[PDB]
Amino acid sequence: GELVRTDSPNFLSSVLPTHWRSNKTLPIAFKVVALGDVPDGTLVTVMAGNDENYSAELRNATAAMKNQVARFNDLRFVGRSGRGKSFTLTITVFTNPPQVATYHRAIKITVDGP
Ligand SMILES: [Cl-]
Ligand SMILES: [Cl-]
Repeated sequence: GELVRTDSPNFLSSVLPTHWRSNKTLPIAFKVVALGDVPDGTLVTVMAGNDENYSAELRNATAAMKNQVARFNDLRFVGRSGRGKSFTLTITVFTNPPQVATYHRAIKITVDGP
């Protein structure tokens, strides 16, 4: 239930692993929390990428706000960052107009995981 800051003062998130196995269910369901006043049903997506891969494959990367929290049911990281690299996670909140926030830490995704 721990929340951390994103690089936007309007959004917090739950905590993800620093390194996880490709396609494996996460230990803690991902959440995005609005501090500002965001309407129920507001869509939220996550995208992962790096210099070698603009949008790595994910699963279940869309959620909807309910009472200022968007809970991703089973977000999974499919694409591998693999070799000496990691991914930056961008959160897009579909208010009008949309807002972006970056998850605070890079995430490494490998076939074996930690
Ligand atoms: Cl990919
Ligand atoms: Cl790998």
